[PDB]
Amino acid sequence: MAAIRKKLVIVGDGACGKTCLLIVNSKDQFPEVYVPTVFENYVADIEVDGKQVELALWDTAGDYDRLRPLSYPDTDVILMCFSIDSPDSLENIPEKWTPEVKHFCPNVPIILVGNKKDLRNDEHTRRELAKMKQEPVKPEEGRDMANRIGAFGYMECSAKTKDGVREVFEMATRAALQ
Ligand SMILES: Nc1nc2c(ncn2[C@@H]2O[C@H](COP(=O)(O)OP(=O)(O)O)[C@@H](O)[C@H]2O)c(=O)[nH]1
Ligand SMILES: [Mg+2]
Repeated sequence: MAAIRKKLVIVGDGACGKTCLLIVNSKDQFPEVYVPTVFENYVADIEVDGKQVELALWDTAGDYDRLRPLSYPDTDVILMCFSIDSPDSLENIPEKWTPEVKHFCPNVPIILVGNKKDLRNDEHTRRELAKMKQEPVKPEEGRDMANRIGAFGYMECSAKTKDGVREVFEMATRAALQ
């Protein structure tokens, strides 16, 4: 056994699924009834490529705007997260969110998460994004937006479906052990 202890702060706009990522990964079941603003005070255990890490998993909001700065220190990994149904949200990833880390977090890893993977091959999205014609975010459009900013790694995922969720945390593990 070991005891590697690593902070992870999840940053981003509203409606990416921050807290549905933070919860679901904990409990392994989507909050279908009610979800808070923020869900904090959580540790994941991840036994990955040999090493066992205690990956502490924090969060942020905006509703608590003046709390983003209080949560940045000691970060061993940032989860900057966007939502594929709000490509307007990848538009903030370069203005704000990256402009904030390199103030409250000089260096520090970033792993780009692209949530709401489900609202991509949907009707009501292709019917609404496409009503402002905004074709839901494609993979290589993100993947390479993550290269620009610095993301040692790229991820997308769903928390309704739960496919990816562990890798969005496991890839971070390695990211805090790199
Ligand atoms: N379709 C879909 N909706 C999601 C998913 N994850 C979260 N949501 C929606 O996002 C809502 C709230 O987003 P939340 O997790 O609070 O975002 P935050 O403000 O960024 O922390 C949930 O109540 C769901 O309606 C997902 O994987 N797929
Ligand atoms: Mg929430």
